[PDB]
Amino acid sequence: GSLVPRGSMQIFVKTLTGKTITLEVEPSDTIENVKAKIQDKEGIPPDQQRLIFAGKQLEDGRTLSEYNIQKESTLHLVLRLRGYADLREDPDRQDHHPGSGAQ
Repeated sequence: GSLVPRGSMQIFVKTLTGKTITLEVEPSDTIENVKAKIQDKEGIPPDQQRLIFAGKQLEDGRTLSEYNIQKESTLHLVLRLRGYADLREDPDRQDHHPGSGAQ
């Protein structure tokens, strides 16, 4: 199916190699949507990919806006296990879409 055009802001995330990677996630989207973009950056599974906020890990159910994660929020990715036993390849990627809704 297609994707509906909704709000989307840019955030700052830090890696284990002291490298900051730029990511984009909707204000209503959840952590599940965030890692989705990370797959293109490093390409790691959810069991190994975990988001941290204010020292507290993040999980699904809630949205970025609920985690006080703004366009200037600092995210951290911590890995516990190892995977890299999968692949990822599909068109219609790397495309910027418009926004909508109120705040």
